[PDB]
Amino acid sequence: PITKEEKQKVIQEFARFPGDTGSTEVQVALLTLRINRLSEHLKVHKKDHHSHRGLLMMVGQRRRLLRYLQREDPERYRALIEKLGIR
Amino acid sequence: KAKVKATLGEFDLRDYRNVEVLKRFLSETGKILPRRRTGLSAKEQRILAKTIKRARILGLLPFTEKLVRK
Amino acid sequence: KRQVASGRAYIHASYNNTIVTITDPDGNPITWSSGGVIGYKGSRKGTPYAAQLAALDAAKKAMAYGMQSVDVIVRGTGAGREQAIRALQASGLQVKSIVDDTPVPHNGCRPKKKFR
Amino acid sequence: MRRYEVNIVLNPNLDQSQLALEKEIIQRALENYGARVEKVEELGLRRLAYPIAKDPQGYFLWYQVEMPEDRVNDLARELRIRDNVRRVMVVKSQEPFLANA
RNA sequence: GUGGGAGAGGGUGGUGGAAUUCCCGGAGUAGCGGUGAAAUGCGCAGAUACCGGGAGGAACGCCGAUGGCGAAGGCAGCCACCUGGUCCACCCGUGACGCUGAGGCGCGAAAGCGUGGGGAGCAAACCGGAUUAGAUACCCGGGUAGUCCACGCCCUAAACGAUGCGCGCUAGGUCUCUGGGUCUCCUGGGGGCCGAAGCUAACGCGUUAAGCGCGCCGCCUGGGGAGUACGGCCGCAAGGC
Ligand SMILES: [Mg+2]
Ligand SMILES: [Mg+2]
Ligand SMILES: [Mg+2]
Ligand SMILES: [Mg+2]
Ligand SMILES: [Mg+2]
Ligand SMILES: [Mg+2]
Ligand SMILES: [Mg+2]
Ligand SMILES: [Mg+2]
Ligand SMILES: [Mg+2]
Ligand SMILES: [Mg+2]
Ligand SMILES: [Mg+2]
Ligand SMILES: [Mg+2]
Ligand SMILES: [Mg+2]
Ligand SMILES: [Mg+2]
Ligand SMILES: [Mg+2]
Ligand SMILES: [Mg+2]
Ligand SMILES: [Mg+2]
Ligand SMILES: [Mg+2]
Ligand SMILES: [Mg+2]
Ligand SMILES: [Mg+2]
Ligand SMILES: [Mg+2]
Ligand SMILES: [Mg+2]
Ligand SMILES: [Mg+2]
Ligand SMILES: [Mg+2]
Ligand SMILES: [Mg+2]
Ligand SMILES: [Mg+2]
Ligand SMILES: [Mg+2]
Ligand SMILES: [Mg+2]
Ligand SMILES: [Mg+2]
Ligand SMILES: [Mg+2]
Ligand SMILES: [Mg+2]
Ligand SMILES: [Mg+2]
Ligand SMILES: [Mg+2]
Ligand SMILES: [Mg+2]
Ligand SMILES: [Mg+2]
Ligand SMILES: [Mg+2]
Repeated sequence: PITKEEKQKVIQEFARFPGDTGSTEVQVALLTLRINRLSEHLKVHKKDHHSHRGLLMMVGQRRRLLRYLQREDPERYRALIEKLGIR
Repeated sequence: KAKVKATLGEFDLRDYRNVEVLKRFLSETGKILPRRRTGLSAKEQRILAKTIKRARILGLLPFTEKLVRK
Repeated sequence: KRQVASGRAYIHASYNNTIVTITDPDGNPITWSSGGVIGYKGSRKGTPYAAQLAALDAAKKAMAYGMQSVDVIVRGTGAGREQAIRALQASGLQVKSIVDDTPVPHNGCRPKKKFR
Repeated sequence: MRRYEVNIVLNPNLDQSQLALEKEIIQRALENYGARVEKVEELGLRRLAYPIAKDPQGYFLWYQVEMPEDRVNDLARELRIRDNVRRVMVVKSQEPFLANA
């Protein structure tokens, strides 16, 4: 799945500053990572519906955080979206 | 009557290969003993059941037995 | 014409009948009896007295074959499931051991509407 | 690569040529699928609780290994294809939960 | 975020034993089965019972609980892989990013439909045997669809805690599941049972509120007519809204 190696790689990649863990950018990054993992898990296993509900909730949370970022600072929002390739 | 854990050492509940101690937790038949006679907690019993099934599939513990004197 | 001198005895008891099969130490049968082998025809076959008479008749046929030492296997439940073993004990056959080997599934097949 | 425990129960009546052959075939299967062998315990002749393949006994093997995950099932299949191997149970390694501590 | 944890949560593939049925063989006679009694039925072409071997399908005994998981439907052999939800400790990061939610979209037991597989046991319809004033039923013997799998529909239910979601406040006692702790105990988070205040028409509810408050959604306005008619939408149809 997602081990601490890949997780820490992404976190240190998307940190606003050294030591930051829960920035909106990092939250959306880890969210999108698990999103892509699940959506590739749902390319196969079309009959896995509960994991699909989990994917729905993850999409919802990522979209809420992106809406918040767009409301607060649009430029960092554009940077994040272009960096992750969403929307 | 004595419960199994009361007369036993500091043994591994996750070792499916030790038939000597896993045999203590089976009944006269191949049935797994309830918690009344094993003296185990819920978690301990839940682990013991899976280890017993593992040992059964490896031909170490009997799936079922025959009752005597009936 | 066999002179077996030792063997097993299987008691299959139900709520409609009880039957006894006397066999040799490696599984092949020698004689047998039931509530219908003896006079009883209907539900009378399921009574403990019919089980006693069936066990005794099978035991005497085993005597004709020359049976002395007998191991007992029991499968099923019904009236006279025990009376068969009591008569088999007092029949003149030295009972080696009694065993209940009633086959019970691990929840494999769906029963009839009567059994649910 | 995760840690696994491979239990192998095979025919007991083998002599030394056959037994060494089957064991080296298991070794080649472990090599071909990337199974680093951490330790090995060979119990051998043991009295089974129920007959397996018409035989009341069996020969036992236990390998603690570290190998990639997505190859474990294919390795298990290739280990099962052998005729003399009657039982294959690959188990993910775990810590010794104790009782009556 | 970090670090731990429990679990029939879901999907995929593999795999184990018990039992039923069937087939091969051995040995073995005269019945078995079934019921309140019986009869149909099966058996001399050798049944039932017993032993060994083989095939196939379906379901997972003991563990098992008054237990656990899930949003609900619902989810129990074992193994591996893929994956969801959740809880606790640390007090680390962001800094109101929240709650609810018409519509929409997705899920949705069983039965039912379509195409193709599969088929042991069970079994609507049906075929017989009984019972009875009659038996179109209950009881017995057979037996098809179906039950099972793949894919696509169907969107119903006592889909029940007959109790929408979220948050805060308001005695405790007792049993329990799972974490943490300086571990007669305390502290979280779930599952029950008594019971303060209070509520209720009463039964009863009572920190798992049916109490005290707030936000938002759904629904109700006498019974029959009737979940019927017409209209629309959806559906292959049954039919549903
Ligand atoms: Mg009868
Ligand atoms: Mg093999
Ligand atoms: Mg599960
Ligand atoms: Mg599963
Ligand atoms: Mg035959
Ligand atoms: Mg005939
Ligand atoms: Mg006839
Ligand atoms: Mg005929
Ligand atoms: Mg077939
Ligand atoms: Mg139970
Ligand atoms: Mg998980
Ligand atoms: Mg802080
Ligand atoms: Mg700050
Ligand atoms: Mg919501
Ligand atoms: Mg809606
Ligand atoms: Mg449905
Ligand atoms: Mg269905
Ligand atoms: Mg169909
Ligand atoms: Mg039937
Ligand atoms: Mg009639
Ligand atoms: Mg019928
Ligand atoms: Mg309300
Ligand atoms: Mg503790
Ligand atoms: Mg729950
Ligand atoms: Mg509590
Ligand atoms: Mg309580
Ligand atoms: Mg009062
Ligand atoms: Mg109460
Ligand atoms: Mg409340
Ligand atoms: Mg009220
Ligand atoms: Mg209405
Ligand atoms: Mg009116
Ligand atoms: Mg209707
Ligand atoms: Mg219409
Ligand atoms: Mg139309
Ligand atoms: Mg209707």
